[PDB]
Amino acid sequence: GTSNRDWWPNQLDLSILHRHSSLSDPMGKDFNYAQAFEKLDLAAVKRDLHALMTTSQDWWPADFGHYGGLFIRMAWHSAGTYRTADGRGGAGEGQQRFAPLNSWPDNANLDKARRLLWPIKQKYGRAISWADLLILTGNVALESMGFKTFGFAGGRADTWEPEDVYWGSEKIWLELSGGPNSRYSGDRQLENPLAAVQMGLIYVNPEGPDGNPDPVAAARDIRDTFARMAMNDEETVALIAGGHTFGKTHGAGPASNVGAEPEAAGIEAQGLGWKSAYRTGKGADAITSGLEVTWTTTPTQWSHNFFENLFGYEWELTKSPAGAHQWVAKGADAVIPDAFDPSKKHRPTMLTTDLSLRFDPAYEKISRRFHENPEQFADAFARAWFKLTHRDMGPRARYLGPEVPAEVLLWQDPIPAVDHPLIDAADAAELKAKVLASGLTVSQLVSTAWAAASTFRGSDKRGGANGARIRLAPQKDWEANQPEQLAAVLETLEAIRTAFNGAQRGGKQVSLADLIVLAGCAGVEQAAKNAGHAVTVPFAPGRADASQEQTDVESMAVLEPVADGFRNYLKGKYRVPAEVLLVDKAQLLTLSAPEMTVLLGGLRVLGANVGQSRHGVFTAREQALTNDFFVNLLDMGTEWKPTAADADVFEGRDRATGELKWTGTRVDLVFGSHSQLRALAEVYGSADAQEKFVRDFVAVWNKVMNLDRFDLA
Amino acid sequence: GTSNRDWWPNQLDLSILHRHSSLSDPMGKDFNYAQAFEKLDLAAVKRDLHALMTTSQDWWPADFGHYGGLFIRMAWHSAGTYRTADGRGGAGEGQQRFAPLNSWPDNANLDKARRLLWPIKQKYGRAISWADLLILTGNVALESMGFKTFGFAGGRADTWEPEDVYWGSEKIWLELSGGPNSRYSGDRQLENPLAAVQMGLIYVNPEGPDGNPDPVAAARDIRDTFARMAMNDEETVALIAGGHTFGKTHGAGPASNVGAEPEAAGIEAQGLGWKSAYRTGKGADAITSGLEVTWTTTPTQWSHNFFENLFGYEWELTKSPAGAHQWVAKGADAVIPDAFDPSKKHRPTMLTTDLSLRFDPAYEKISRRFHENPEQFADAFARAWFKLTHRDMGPRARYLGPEVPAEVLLWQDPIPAVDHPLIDAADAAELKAKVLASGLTVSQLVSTAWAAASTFRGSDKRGGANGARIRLAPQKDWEANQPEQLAAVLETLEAIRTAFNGAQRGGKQVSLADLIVLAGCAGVEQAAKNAGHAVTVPFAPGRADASQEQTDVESMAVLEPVADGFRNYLKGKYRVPAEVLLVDKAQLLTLSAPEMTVLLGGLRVLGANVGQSRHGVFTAREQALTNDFFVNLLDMGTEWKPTAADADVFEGRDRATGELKWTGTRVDLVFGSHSQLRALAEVYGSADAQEKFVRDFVAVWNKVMNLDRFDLA
Ligand code: HEM
Ligand code: HEM
Ligand SMILES: [Cl-]
Ligand SMILES: [Cl-]
Ligand code: NA
Ligand code: NA
Repeated sequence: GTSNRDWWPNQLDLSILHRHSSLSDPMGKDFNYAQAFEKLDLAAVKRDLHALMTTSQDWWPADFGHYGGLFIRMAWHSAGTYRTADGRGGAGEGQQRFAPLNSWPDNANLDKARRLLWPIKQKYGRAISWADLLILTGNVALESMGFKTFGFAGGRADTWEPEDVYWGSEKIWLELSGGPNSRYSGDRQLENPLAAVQMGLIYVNPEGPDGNPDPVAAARDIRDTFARMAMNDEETVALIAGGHTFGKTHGAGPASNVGAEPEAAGIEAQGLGWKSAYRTGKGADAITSGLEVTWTTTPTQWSHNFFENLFGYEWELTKSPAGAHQWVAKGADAVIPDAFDPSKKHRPTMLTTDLSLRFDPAYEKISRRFHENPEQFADAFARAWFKLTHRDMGPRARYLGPEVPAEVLLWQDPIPAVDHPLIDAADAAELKAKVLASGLTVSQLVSTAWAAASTFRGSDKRGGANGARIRLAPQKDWEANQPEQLAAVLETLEAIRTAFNGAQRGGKQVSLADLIVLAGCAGVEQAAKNAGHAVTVPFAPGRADASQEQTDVESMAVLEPVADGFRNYLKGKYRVPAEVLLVDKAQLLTLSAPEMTVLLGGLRVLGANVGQSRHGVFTAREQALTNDFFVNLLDMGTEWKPTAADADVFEGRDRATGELKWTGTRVDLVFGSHSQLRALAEVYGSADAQEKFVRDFVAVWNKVMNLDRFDLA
Repeated sequence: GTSNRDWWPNQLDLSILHRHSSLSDPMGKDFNYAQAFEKLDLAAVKRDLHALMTTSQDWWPADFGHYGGLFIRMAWHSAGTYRTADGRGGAGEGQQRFAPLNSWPDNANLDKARRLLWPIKQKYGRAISWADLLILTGNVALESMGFKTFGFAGGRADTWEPEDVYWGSEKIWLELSGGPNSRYSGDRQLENPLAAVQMGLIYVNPEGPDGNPDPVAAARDIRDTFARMAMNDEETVALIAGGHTFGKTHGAGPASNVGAEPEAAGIEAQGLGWKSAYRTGKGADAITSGLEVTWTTTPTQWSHNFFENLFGYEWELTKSPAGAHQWVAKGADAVIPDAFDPSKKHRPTMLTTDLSLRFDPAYEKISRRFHENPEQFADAFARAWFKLTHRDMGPRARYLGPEVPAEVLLWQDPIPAVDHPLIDAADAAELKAKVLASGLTVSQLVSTAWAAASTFRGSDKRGGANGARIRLAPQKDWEANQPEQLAAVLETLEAIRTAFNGAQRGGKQVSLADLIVLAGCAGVEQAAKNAGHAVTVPFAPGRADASQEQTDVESMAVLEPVADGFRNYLKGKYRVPAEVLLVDKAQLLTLSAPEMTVLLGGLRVLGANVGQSRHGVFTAREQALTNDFFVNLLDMGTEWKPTAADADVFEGRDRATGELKWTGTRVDLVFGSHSQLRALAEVYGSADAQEKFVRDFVAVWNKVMNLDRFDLA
């Protein structure tokens, strides 16, 4: 069946803006997962998970009689798709159970792990999500094996279809670099937003870069990919050594024995894959990665044996039974237990990437410190495991249940508690009147609140207006935020705040975070008045101001917009057409196609463009809230052509006279070109639509202002 | 960006079940198009359209100063995608303005036609849909040129994204037959459900079959394609001759002058396409099909000059300026006017397909009759034009506005008016108790109501339980409906009806259509009671009973189910896997993936399978409404394998003992295989789900029972 995607493979794709439809969701529209979880007997779940650890099934027998290692890998893989570039991937939506991740080569036999959890999932139902269960099971496996976790939060709601994530352009699983769709260029530079070295891997190749077993060069890939998953050197070494304190790899025979991944298998496989023709196909005969390594002398118990072995032997390159590169300890005794036969023992072995922890000079110092001070190792691993598995959960207000750690961590972008009465409706009206009497314009008010609130992304629930981080490094210096203009707006708002607060009794005060948003609202109200309409913009107080010391400047840098079509901003020239980047931004903001359309049209006419560009400002009453953008964009009296200087800028000329009327970018004109977007523009550009446009704009504005308000949720 | 579709190109596609999401729709969730349309000043819209017909724009100058011909073609193309096999295509959703239809080669330059209508669309806004406007504009063009139309109904609500229709497998626009993706096999047999001879055409090739200019062979393709669009010989001749009474074709220069279709054009083209480098690129220089034919001496006025010319001359094969085959009248005077230069005149010309009307012997008799009696021609054309443009609108209750024809047509599957008081809630309870006391079983009641209601398709809004046509030819004899069993159920229900009706006062009575549905509701209530649950199934009376004389048996044939996964029924062996045919059926019934899942699971355990098959009946309490289907399907203690006799049947055996537990088809087992469907099955298979399962089943049952109840809209 030939599709639109076949005929027009480069056309913009809007279906990413309608994932999460209530059509695909089997739960009612009223279903609230937080409420269901808050009633779960989490202790009873943990008991059942503890019992499962040593209840082996014959269809996938447990190594050493304990599934703990398999479950820790399962949980680590669930979390470990996360990229800081866009916040996509991670454990927070339980995407491992959907395509493509359910069938990535690095997730081989994790299908079996998930199937082992079905009885517990079934027993507790909607009160524990898959997303939550995968992480909890990891935690319980650590606890069962003697490792004390830092804590656990529930609240990851299940999703019901695959997310549309760009995982790379390769058309071959695991393709080595330098191919026609290479994710690498120059001096081994991995393309943004990717955070893995080959298609279908979590981070790096365990044999070494493109299969070359050099631990020093592997270290480099490790450092790069883990950084792109938010982990520094200390966290990286704690995580790899911590994880590889447990379990084993599986490579008992050649990989050609292993069949179709889950999405390719026959219907009788009932959702599982990688069925193996090698001997029994499972347990002692299991093939997963092709490597055959067991790290420690007690694979089912926490120990300090990983670094004892790593440092205590010299290592020799060898091949697994499947042909994969790995390392064996020179002249060692057979001290490592077999997973199934008590009469067999094996020599200590390591992956190339394990040897990275010793042969990379910066890692070596941390590894040695961990070897000498195992308590520091244990604490760092517990902290990093918590971060890894919670990284995409958003503000602390979303964390549920009785095991949430009390300690506030820098990486959580923490927001101070509010400890004073909030402003009421009379106070809000007063503050808005002061904002308007100060001289701040519609365009300054709208631009500043947009800048503050539009850093939110729904992928990892970072960003937004709460915190007033727009006043701090690095947001106050971002080019998209117009630093000089921003400084002047914030100075006026700070004076308004200080005066209001000094005049109060009873300890009432307004935060700068709330005042930025409230001022934006006054600007939209003023804009509506300029167009002759009476409009009230909703506003919810309660934001607090975070400090500079609560704001990790390096972690904040990935939220910088390099493309924001809502302000007609592009920081440089890119591979990706500007309209593709607009739809990507709309997705992160959680907007539908109609919301994206109304929002952009209104922002153009309010003066939200960076640098006061005229591009797309298709109105003769700028700073008035009208549907002019749509009426003028759709006017057939105007003809459009790319400019000589720049093919991404267009001139719109009167068709009869030739006179220049407007200019726009690709972000502006795609609303007059794409057939679905132009259908949306037509609604808002019709003669009966002025009121609908205002209403719908105010709604989406308010939506964006509240994206991070999980304290109200 | 590599996608799931790239990695697993043959995996089932569920996204067809979630078009029409409220995410993509810009109108509020409360927007009711019928209400908006009913207040439109339709007379004022027709006046504006009338003025438009002679107001030429320089970007697309009007032939002969009159846009009427172009707008007729536009409206005919809007309707003429319709196929009777599935009811897909047609004008009823305004899909011509979306991909792919907006960019089909046969819709070349209809983008200009739609753009000419934007000012009127903009003026009237949401009170007239694009879908309605396209057809109305065709009508007004006919009227302005002296043709009396049969009427017009509004009510086609706009859609906001492309429908996913199978239009064929070719990867090249207009590919000639016999390629690697040939839509032809055998003795020129066109594959179901297609209704055109080449990808991107409306019906046939105007040069002749695969471009061979033989009018006799072309007649064959015409007859075949038109029949697949529900038009017999009489209607076909009326339509082609009627349309070709007006306007002209466009082929002033070689086709290689013409650029990118709209979906491939640059952004500056603002949604138009086919920009031409030939001379001015428009008007006198226009190129559309590459043919250059003007059929009549008054291309802007209704006449009987098409048949005068067809029969009054002999015809010679010739080539247009673009190289296309066409026909010119041997030795005729230049009597046909030029579209732009009053000083030029041309000879009469014809398409190969026009000559079909004369050289096919069956067409010739009709064409002669129409030539001799042009009043008969006019009436036939008006009736056919009404049918063509309304064929997918569904029951007469959906027809809006003041120009709806009063004559009831057999093709409308008409339903008699109700002229008596309806049963009330107490009556419905009494009738249900009588149905259950008669001895009819849960399985008979469910099966019979399913058979009656499930003929509905949302594509053209034909079918459903209204009318009680299940008791008539041909439905009563369809294999899926189990004719002997059906006859026995109907006999009992008719006696119940006769006794209830005879006992009433005051004219109150119950139709057999309503009693079939009500009995099915009693069966579902009894099934819930058998499982230990008291529920009431909603029921809305008001259906009526149509007669055999009001039922066109040949037109009803395309509604026969040859694949009904909901009854585990496949009438023969097909190309298409049975699970693909299930999702196709779900789409026609307007179900989401969750609705499809619940509905199938419930029907299995209620005994709805054809022939009392055990396949998928995964319960030991058949006729009780439980979630047993899902609990047993998902039980990992069972292992499944295809049988030796049949690869499409599977045995489910105890994993430990090998004992046979169940059998099922691909339709049953897909719910345990497909990653998104298994996630849905898990919800309904969980321990907390029995009440959700019953509630959701009752709701989808009721939805299916009411699919054709546009009387209650
Ligand atoms: C550079 C990073 C890493 C690489 C290249 C890597 C590679 C692998 C490979 C190839 C396996 C064998 C899969 C199999 O054949 O069954 C595996 C197993 C495992 N990894 Fe990692 N790993 C990495 C980091 C991690 C981290 C961060 C954790 C957890 C905190 C982790 C925990 C595990 C565990 C528990 C297993 C054993 C599974 C079992 O017993 O079935 N690894 N690792
Ligand atoms: C065998 C069936 C049909 C064939 C092959 C066919 C073919 C065509 C072709 C090739 C053109 C020229 C497109 C261009 O270059 O501008 C055209 C024009 C036209 N056709 Fe048809 N036609 C068919 C049936 C119909 C029917 C059923 C109607 C309406 C009842 C219709 C009405 C028209 C009109 C009005 C035009 C003139 C367009 C203008 O003036 O711009 N045709 N036809
Ligand atoms: Cl994601
Ligand atoms: Cl359709
Ligand atoms: Na994420
Ligand atoms: Na249709």
